[PDB]
Amino acid sequence: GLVPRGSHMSGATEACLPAGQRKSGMNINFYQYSLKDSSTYSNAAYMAYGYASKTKLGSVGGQTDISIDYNIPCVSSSGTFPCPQEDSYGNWGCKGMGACSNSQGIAYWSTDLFGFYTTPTNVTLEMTGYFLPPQTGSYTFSFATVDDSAILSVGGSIAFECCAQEQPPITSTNFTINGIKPWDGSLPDNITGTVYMYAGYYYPLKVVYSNAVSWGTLPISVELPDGTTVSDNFEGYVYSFDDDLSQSNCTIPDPSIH
Ligand SMILES: [Cl-]
Ligand SMILES: [Cl-]
Ligand SMILES: [Gd]
Ligand SMILES: [Gd]
Ligand SMILES: [Gd]
Ligand SMILES: [Gd]
Ligand SMILES: [Gd]
Ligand SMILES: [Gd]
Ligand SMILES: [Gd]
Ligand SMILES: [Gd]
Ligand SMILES: [Gd]
Ligand SMILES: [Gd]
Ligand SMILES: [Gd]
Repeated sequence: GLVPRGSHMSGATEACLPAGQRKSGMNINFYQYSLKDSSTYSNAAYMAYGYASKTKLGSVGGQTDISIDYNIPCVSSSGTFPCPQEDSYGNWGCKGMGACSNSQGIAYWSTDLFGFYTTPTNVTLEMTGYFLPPQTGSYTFSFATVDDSAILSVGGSIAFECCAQEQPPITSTNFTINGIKPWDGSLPDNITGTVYMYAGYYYPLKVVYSNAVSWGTLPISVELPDGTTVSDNFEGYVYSFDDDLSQSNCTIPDPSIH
């Protein structure tokens, strides 16, 4: 065969070749989410697009460092310091700080999430951008843990539409990683999803993340085809492009034959 046959029954993930000015990093949009609401974020429709029906709080662009690790304050005898969740104890104190005088169950304001001043105790955020694979092959994305609820989607018409990064969210619930908080209360660590990607094509990437109370955590990694792992800092891998809905050739439905 002069040419490759193509992935079977058009199984290839859709990718993009945006012709505009590339910008390092992902865009982060922040949306309202109610303190102690442990039900809203348990719905697939909400995590895919419904989040954007709530008040938009703000945004920051150009973010390459994308893992979430938010610790609430312990108001202690020696001042106010963030408590690592594993160091919290009793009712309650923080190891090396003694007893904390403040409630675990109120809203707290902080710039910890990408420098945006908001309430990381209770918020939903949407990260959008394009993932640029340097190598052709299988990529395994993972969340080490999820506190409270999250999804990761990769691909044109799954994350968002090519050359349309800034548009309202699409409705696809075909998540690459489903880390939605179960109604039943369950859910395990190191949750994963794999995508076969072709080098030099730009793959739409969406992460939606929500927290209702206190600590928030979402450590994001990808394992490359060469078996190495990139964690937290995706510099060199993730990019944004301004919308160009007029770029006719932007969508590549099958990179395996393009
Ligand atoms: Cl603090
Ligand atoms: Cl202590
Ligand atoms: Gd980080
Ligand atoms: Gd950092
Ligand atoms: Gd942090
Ligand atoms: Gd931070
Ligand atoms: Gd920090
Ligand atoms: Gd940080
Ligand atoms: Gd589409
Ligand atoms: Gd939480
Ligand atoms: Gd491996
Ligand atoms: Gd860090
Ligand atoms: Gd724009």
